[PDB]
Amino acid sequence: DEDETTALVCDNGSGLVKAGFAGDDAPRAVFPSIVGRPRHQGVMVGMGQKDSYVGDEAQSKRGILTLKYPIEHGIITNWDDMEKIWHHTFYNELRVAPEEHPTLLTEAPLNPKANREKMTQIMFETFNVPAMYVAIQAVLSLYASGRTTGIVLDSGDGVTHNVPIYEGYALPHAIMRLDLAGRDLTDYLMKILTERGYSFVTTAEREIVRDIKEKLCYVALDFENEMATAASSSSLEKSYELPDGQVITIGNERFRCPETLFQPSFIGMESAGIHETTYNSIMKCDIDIRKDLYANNVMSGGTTMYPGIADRMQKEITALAPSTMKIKIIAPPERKYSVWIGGSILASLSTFQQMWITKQEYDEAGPSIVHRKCF
Amino acid sequence: RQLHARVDKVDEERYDIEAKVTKNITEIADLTQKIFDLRGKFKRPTLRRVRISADAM
Amino acid sequence: QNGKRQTEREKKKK
Repeated sequence: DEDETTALVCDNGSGLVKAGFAGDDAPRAVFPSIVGRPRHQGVMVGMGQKDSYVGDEAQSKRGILTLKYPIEHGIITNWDDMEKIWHHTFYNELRVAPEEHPTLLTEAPLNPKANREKMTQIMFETFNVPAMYVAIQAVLSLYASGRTTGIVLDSGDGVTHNVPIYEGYALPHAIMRLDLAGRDLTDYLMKILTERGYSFVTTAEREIVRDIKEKLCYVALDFENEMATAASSSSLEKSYELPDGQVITIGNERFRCPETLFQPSFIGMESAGIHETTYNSIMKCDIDIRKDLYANNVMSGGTTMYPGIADRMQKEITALAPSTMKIKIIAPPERKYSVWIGGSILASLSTFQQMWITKQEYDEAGPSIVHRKCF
Repeated sequence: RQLHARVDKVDEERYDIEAKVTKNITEIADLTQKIFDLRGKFKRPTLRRVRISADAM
Repeated sequence: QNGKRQTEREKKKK
């Protein structure tokens, strides 16, 4: 349907998959990384009804489905379900055949090896894609943001990777990776709202809480002052409409959940928080690198859309940083949608045509080729 | 010798072309039944010989 | 001290 064998770009995370073609500005479609399955016995006959549902089908029919995510903390653990998600992504909504297009997939630099290897195998064996590449999330964010140097703090649904990059090169000894993510904030919000009389323990309830989080929650610039008021007055509560007509209001819980990014102890995690790890990613780099990383804190990934987060991340690191020097945050309206955007940019670069793995080299090496050719 | 190389290549390609046709035929057969099931979904409530004996008896 | 592609590859070649 395209006038060129443009690469397909699929930003497959632990949240939603954003997909479209290289050279465009935006994904053609977005899909929950979900395969749904009925938890009930059918009663009426000739009702259609699938054994399993994919993406938005799984979410739309969720009233009686248990919903599973094949990707956890950035890694595919269930590749049969990813084959279904990709079939849907490519043939039902983008309506393209990867057999005629190179495909670009994304991951964090320390994502366990099985992820990129199984992603490579699925696209070469079930879709028979002519070429593959698995790209770095930080690289993709840097292209989207217009930078070659900076800290990419990618606090999304799966993991926070936090990798410093200078002149387009990794500074791997300074990756302050953290097992704290948007999915934990969602789990925390389900629990804290349960305490308000609105229990959220089932799949339908979990999807509702994620929707509540995305629309009602924030981190603010000053937690203690924000809570001093939110805990004292109803003036800071915000309502939300649930699908069945219930109305829930959230007070200080509205920010106490999200605050776990700065205070991980709220969910039992042992961590300094995302702002200290951002600071250390800069500090652990050489002294002639530090000045450029301080001036370029690059925000990407999920959770970047919480009110007060860009302002707060700059405040928290500038407060740890030395005086005289200027410390700055980069947080464009392209935040979180930067990995997909970077995929489009990267896939299309003329210099990247030497990075793509072809369905030639693949057959001689097998999927393990991804560890020889990508990064 | 060129012809032998050409016939060998053409049948390799031919197999894939025939397989591609087969795949689209298969999709039509599958789509057709889904449509038939949906047709039954709305036609079913009236597929009866009705209201004759009601007056005859 | 004491693959789906292999199947299709074979079909077209056979």
